[PDB]
Amino acid sequence: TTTLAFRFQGGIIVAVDSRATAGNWVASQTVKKVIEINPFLLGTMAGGAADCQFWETWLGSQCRLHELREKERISVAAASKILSNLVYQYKGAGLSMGTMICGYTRKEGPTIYYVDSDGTRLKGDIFCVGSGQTFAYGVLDSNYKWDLSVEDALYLGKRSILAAAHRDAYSGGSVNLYHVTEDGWIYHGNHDVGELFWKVKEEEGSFNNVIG
Amino acid sequence: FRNNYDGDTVTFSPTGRLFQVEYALEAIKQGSVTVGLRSNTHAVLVALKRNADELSSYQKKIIKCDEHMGLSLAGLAPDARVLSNYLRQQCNYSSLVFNRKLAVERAGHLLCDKAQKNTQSYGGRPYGVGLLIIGYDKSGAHLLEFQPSGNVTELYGTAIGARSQGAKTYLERTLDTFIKIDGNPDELIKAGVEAISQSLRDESLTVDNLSIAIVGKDTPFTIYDGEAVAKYI
Amino acid sequence: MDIILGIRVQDSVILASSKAVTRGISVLKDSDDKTRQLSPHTLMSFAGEAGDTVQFAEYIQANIQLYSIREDYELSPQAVSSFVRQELAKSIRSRRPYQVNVLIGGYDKKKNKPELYQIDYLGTKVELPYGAHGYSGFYTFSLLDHHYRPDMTTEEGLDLLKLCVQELEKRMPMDFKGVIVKIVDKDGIRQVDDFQAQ
Amino acid sequence: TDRYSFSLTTFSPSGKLGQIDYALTAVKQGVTSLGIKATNGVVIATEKKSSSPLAMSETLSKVSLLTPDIGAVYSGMGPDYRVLVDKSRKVAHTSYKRIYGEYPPTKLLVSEVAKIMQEATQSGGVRPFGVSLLIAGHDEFNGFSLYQVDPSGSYFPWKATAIGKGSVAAKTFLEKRWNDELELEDAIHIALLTLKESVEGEFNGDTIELAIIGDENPDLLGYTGIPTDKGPRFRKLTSQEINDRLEAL
Amino acid sequence: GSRRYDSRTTIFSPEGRLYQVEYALESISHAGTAIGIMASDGIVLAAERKVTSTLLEQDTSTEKLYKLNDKIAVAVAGLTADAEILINTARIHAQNYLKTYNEDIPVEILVRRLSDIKQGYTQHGGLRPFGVSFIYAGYDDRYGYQLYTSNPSGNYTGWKAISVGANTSAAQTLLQMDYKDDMKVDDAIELALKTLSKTTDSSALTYDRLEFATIRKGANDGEVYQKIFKPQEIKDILVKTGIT
Amino acid sequence: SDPSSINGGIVVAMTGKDCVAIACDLRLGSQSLGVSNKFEKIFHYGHVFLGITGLATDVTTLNEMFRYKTNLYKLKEERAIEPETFTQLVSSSLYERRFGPYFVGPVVAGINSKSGKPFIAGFDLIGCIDEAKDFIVSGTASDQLFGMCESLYEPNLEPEDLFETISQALLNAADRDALSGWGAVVYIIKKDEVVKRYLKMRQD
Amino acid sequence: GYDRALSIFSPDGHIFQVEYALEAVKRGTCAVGVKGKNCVVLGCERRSTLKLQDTRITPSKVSKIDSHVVLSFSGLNADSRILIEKARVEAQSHRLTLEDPVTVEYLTRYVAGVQQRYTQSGGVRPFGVSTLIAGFDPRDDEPKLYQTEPSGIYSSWSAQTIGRNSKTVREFLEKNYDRKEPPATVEECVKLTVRSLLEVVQTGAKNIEITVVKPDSDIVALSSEEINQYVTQIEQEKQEQ
Amino acid sequence: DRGVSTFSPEGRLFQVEYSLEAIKLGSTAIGIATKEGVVLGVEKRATSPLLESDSIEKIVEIDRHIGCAMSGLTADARSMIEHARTAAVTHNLYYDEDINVESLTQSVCDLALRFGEGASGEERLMSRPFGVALLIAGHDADDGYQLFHAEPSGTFYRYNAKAIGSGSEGAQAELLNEWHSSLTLKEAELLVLKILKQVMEEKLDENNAQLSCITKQDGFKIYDNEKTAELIKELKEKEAAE
Ligand SMILES: *[C@@](C)(CO)[C@](*)(O)[C@H](CC(C)C)NC(=O)[C@H](CCC(=O)N(C)C)NC(=O)[C@@H](NC(=O)CCCCC)C(C)C
Repeated sequence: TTTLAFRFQGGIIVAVDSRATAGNWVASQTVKKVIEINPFLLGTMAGGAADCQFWETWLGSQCRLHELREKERISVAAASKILSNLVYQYKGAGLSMGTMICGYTRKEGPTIYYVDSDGTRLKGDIFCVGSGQTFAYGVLDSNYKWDLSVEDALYLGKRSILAAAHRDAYSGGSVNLYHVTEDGWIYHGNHDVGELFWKVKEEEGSFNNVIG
Repeated sequence: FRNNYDGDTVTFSPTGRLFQVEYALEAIKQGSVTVGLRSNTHAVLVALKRNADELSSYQKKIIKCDEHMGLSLAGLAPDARVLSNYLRQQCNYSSLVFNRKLAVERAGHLLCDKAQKNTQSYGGRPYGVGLLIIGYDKSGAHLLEFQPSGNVTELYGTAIGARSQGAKTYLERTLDTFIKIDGNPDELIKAGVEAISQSLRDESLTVDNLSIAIVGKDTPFTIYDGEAVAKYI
Repeated sequence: MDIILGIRVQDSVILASSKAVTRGISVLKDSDDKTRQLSPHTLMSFAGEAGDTVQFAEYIQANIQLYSIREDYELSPQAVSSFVRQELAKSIRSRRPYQVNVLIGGYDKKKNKPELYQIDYLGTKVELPYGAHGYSGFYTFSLLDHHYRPDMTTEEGLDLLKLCVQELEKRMPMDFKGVIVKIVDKDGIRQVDDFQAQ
Repeated sequence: TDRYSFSLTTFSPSGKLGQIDYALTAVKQGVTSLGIKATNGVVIATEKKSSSPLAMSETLSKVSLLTPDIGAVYSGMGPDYRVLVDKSRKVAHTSYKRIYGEYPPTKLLVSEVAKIMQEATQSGGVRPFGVSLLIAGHDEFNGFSLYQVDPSGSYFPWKATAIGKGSVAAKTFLEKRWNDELELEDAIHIALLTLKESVEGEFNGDTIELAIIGDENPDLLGYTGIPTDKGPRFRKLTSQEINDRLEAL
Repeated sequence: GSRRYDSRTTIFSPEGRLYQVEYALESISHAGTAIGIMASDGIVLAAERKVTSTLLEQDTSTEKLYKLNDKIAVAVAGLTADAEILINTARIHAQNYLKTYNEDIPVEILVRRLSDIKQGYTQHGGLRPFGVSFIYAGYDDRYGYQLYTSNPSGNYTGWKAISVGANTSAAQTLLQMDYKDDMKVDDAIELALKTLSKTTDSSALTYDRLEFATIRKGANDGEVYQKIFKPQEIKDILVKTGIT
Repeated sequence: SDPSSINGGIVVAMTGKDCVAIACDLRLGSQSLGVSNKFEKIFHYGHVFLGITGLATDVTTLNEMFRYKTNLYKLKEERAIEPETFTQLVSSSLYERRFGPYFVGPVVAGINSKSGKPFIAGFDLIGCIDEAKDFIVSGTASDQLFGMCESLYEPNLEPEDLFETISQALLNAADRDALSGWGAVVYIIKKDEVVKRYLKMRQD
Repeated sequence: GYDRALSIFSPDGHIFQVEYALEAVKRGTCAVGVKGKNCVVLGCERRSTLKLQDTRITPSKVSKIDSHVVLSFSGLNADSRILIEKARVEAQSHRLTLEDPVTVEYLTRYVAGVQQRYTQSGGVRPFGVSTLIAGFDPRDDEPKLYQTEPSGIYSSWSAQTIGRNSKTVREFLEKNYDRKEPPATVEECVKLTVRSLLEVVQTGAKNIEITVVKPDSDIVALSSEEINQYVTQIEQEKQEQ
Repeated sequence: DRGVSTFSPEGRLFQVEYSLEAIKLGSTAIGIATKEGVVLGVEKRATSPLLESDSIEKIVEIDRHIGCAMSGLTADARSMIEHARTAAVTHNLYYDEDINVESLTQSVCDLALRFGEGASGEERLMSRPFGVALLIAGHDADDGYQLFHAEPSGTFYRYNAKAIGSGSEGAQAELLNEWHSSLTLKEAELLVLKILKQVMEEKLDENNAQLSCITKQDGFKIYDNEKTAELIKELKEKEAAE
């Protein structure tokens, strides 16, 4: 996996790859690594496929229950902690998951939480998670400004995954994009690396290390 | 007299009666009438459904237990839900562990034994429902009668519920006829319709009022409601 | 590990905490507050295992807060530190034991004196003028042995801390991304925001 | 299964605890027993009321040893006493000797027995014990002591007292005769005389049970070697030892 | 089953009163009187045993006064059997507290916990309540000298002077008439004796019928001291006030 | 790895003519790192003095525990715990955790208030009572102490004399141990009074 | 062990044990609560029966559940300590799993839930307690006042009173409290509270205790001196007429 | 005394029957099912004018497609609702689909007879039945718009229209004559308002009565006070017309 989410002038950008592996065997190139908890809440997935998929779907359920109970949508701090606390109960059983929970509430504004199976929960503006996190960090850090336009911010997110998809052997397939605003999340497409790489290389001039 | 010996099922009357069990039997007599009847090929259930208003639905009286066995109820509906569920597990267990279709005779012995444990222990009330269980196991067609005392009886045909004595005299009269209805499901269902109307008094049985179930040799346990029973009116 | 330092002077306790959170080959955050406020005049810092660290701190926080509500009273630093020690002493011999080294910085309002408490994941409690957990101690304990006087002002205490921090940045192999510094005194808990380029 | 998880002793409108009041009535119906405390010893005594001329009075001990330095006697229901003695012995080990390697002081073993009886007052589905006990003992730090333990669980220290049938007339007899300068031989003399008012029938060492808490008995220990072990202070008198003081009485 | 024999000890009356709590309180109003008076420089506890005998031992006896703690003590009114069960948890509880916070338990926290144990037998379990009323007399660095009372209901209150047991109505009015705030300990000693002497159902108020205690902070040691009066001491103080 | 060897520290007890003496060093470390020069290892409950070496969290616990247990004892018995009796409470308490022990080496010292007899005792981590007339040793430099005492000790020493002997035993033993020292304290016990002295030793 | 059904239905349709639990409340001292524009005020009465008390240490009738939310009660004092405690524990749990103090509605709903649970669990009796729960939601400056009762029923009130003679004080509030214009001042809102208790309790210097909760955890109990001044003014209002 | 789950000589359960009498003391609740949606209405019934009426929650959301109206001892309903939501959300977790109204109802009714005193069968810890009845309304793919009445007896009937509470028998003979198979949603809303107005003690307004419905499109909504006020205004205009 490679996944990232960052916070800027106009909300949150969320980008993930779509590859699953069993050792060196590419198991899948079309995995959805983003769970849509509700119109305002997103979760990302990295590490054990089942562990992520299962518990983050369980998270979705726990949030709906909060809505019915409290007549109000769950805060990002709280939702992250339902998962963070579950994961800590299992600390030592060998769960494997690095997650990000991104969303908007009136109380908090734009908010990103990092949660891993070590039971670590952190609030921050920029996070990259997974096998190819460092490759994403390189491109992301070096081009980040708070005052990016929505169009430019979306692109940088897309580009940061592509960088990692290329170098990391355990990343690739396709990029999935999201944008989180006051009005909730907006899906911004599924971009196949097979066609994106050659589009980006041509239009940008980058990836000069590659023949073609 | 009776005042002091009906507080719980743990107590015997001086005559030797268990009043709590006997009051549970009364709940069956208040229930809506249902009838069973078999031949060698098929076993049949016919039940009259009871509504609250003309705005309410007619509450269902027949339950599937497995692909060869099911039952009809008269009395407390929740207690039928508990008891039918049990037989569903006991049918399920026989299948998974022994690859076996649990025979209807042992079905009854399990219901008899479960009901009995409620009649001897403090706190536990008896069950308040009677059951007419029809099956087709490895020994032909069967029909059973269940009383919440524990007494289970293998019969050719019988009725339980309100005014059910009328239907029971009918089946008693036309034994030699319905038992020989082999190979023709229709003329056994039509024999069970003519049984239940012997227990009618006030209302004429309608299209959302009647409920019919059949199991047998070449037919599995199925439920008939609505315009699907219209032919038997 | 993470850097966790504390120093008691004349009228206050000072706590300094590493800002970095590092997992594997990446620094995930450079602005982490490794502290919890237990009561208006008691502060606890924490370093250790990835998960146990915050979960223990927030658990101790709930208990002291529940105590304050129930009694409408604030426990002395000595009393809070004892409570913590026992929780860790309970932990060590259990199935999966808390792995957290803590410092308790408190001002006893009754006694009008600052107090500092070092307690490791074993529940080894000791009261100290200056204290450090993990590898950090190997550098600071000798620096403070030399430069420390018990009659120092909060101002003199901060200079003495910067000198500890400069030594760690110079010699320790880790980039811990500086420290968040807090003062515990008679007026409560305040944060020295401008420690970056002080 | 035990459906009695509720109290069987409860409060009546007047403030009486019915079951305890009644248990105490059973204690008045039981055979007289007494206890007297001298400066250098304690004596407990009772009457062996025989169920049949065929029964052997030796096989039934109304006076019992709890620890080498502590003895017990009663008035009331015998079976309840017996099981209490079993529990009193056990509790002296589990709650004391297995902790401190020495025997519990008189006041503390009483306290433990009292508690066992109190629980019979409050636990689900039990009647109180139908006995009053007299416990006589010695410990290094308290000297000699005598206690009374009621079915309620209450306990009082005594210079002297009696319980059971003629307890009223016996307490009056003791008030006349007791002083703070008594020797243990005298206390036995009074005990025999006080018990004579209760007994109608045969009065000898065959129908009277008597034991003391006196000096350490080295020859009753069973072994020599340890200088800090000097033998039990509890001694039950034999049929013959009783008759010796009755010949000049 | 057992349903037949269940008294149902934890139910309400049509009035909204707890039958068993009430009947237990009625039991206490028959037991020996206990008095607690708190002064500026210490607290007094005194009690009267019901009538007894000459034969009874007075030296070893301490039946209505108990030490819960280094700084907390109690006077008992009711069943001693019930009282000791509670006194033993109270002692354990304080120690637990000390083991945890390395500080002696504040007097109210101790009182509250016992009163919560009592409240328990009032609401669940189908058992009878403890036929016991307590006066508590203790000291802590927060409120200083404290005097509390708790009864079978689980209710507790704070007092400047209080009585439990027999004739409390008569004893409360007499205290309410002679108590003042700027009282010295030795003035409060006299009051407690006089009060008992006026509510006594016996002919005379003698030493062998009395128990006495003080939780006075030493006017030289400068720290808290407990003192359970031994027979001889009570004998002496009784001649002072003028009761011989 | 060895819990008895993480924190360090030593304790020694010694009897004389109508007197006992108990002594410890002040060191609390973690391996090589000297952390506290104040950590005392002697405690008393009434007139009964206990010293504990080993893993310091266990030292701290067992203190609190024996205070809890002696407090309750004194309230029930209405008298102070005696050295002989206390020794027994320490044994049964340790053996209660037979298969998950406290990593400690307790030492008991005091004078029977009734008989006036001087008394010392030693324990292993599971409560085996080692009673001696002369001296008891404990901690990471027990070997050095065993040799020191066995040589320096003579019976029937006077209070002043005993102080010199026990201090010189502890000091020279602590200076051959990397995990003991950093200060030191010596309790001198008489039937009536108890005298506590801090010693001047190497600080390395 | 002991599971006997104590709260059960009766031939006509009542749970007698809950009705009797209400009767315990009716015997308890009077408690009142009224909300202003920018505060909630809580009033309680103190008995005169025994007057040699120690108010320093005797539990006060108004208790803090959190720094922002208070609870007063009418009924059995001993029972109240159980309810208060559970509520305080849940306040801490809530801050810990949600990272936010409790809303007054939520906390109320949880005290209400406990109470209900004791009316259909075996071996237990209902709580002889009705509560008034008051305060401000986090970062919210809108005042909240809630009432609970032995049956577990809860609801919000502009003004409410419970305990003995609550009929007398409720009648007073029903004609004196205007929903259109609530008490605008903190001072104005305290006056309306004292006036209502002065219907029931006889000239109470010691007899009335007032606690004022304001937005953002600003809770402050009033001394005997301050309350005394209100009563001194209130009784002078009548004589002018 | 006598066993809690004990049969009468007539053949009924004493505790259940008495519970049914507790429900007749409760506030009125009305449900009407149409092919455009199901409508739920309740009487608030505030005991004092100081009571803040919109804090009377007698209509609750169970899931986006299932709503609930109660009558009787209402505090008894908290845990029945909690169970219901957890059943609904739990079904969605295992099956990635919406729970059927029919099966959701059946789940709630399964709780209803779990009372007793340590009885035979399966661990039933509850000292008495619920003193509340429920109207459960909703929509599923298979059976469309449904209205269920859930008694504490454990049984549940499906209704085209149903009234529960104090004025239920009078309201039921009314709904008998008024309901037809071709009713529109607006006609049903006004029909609920009309019957509540008839059986109430107070004059019905947007404060002491509350409306809700469940449609396939917008799911389950509780009407705000300003909306219902305008339907009350519309009703009065129509009754005056004829
Ligand atoms: C990156 C592809 C790097 O591994 C992502 O983290 C990705 C996450 C998404 C959500 C699938 N993870 C995987 O594809 C994982 C990696 C397993 C792992 O953590 N490692 C040890 C490397 N692959 C799987 O989850 C695969 N399942 C298993 O390995 C479990 C089977 C073992 C039980 C006997 C499947 C996706 C094939």
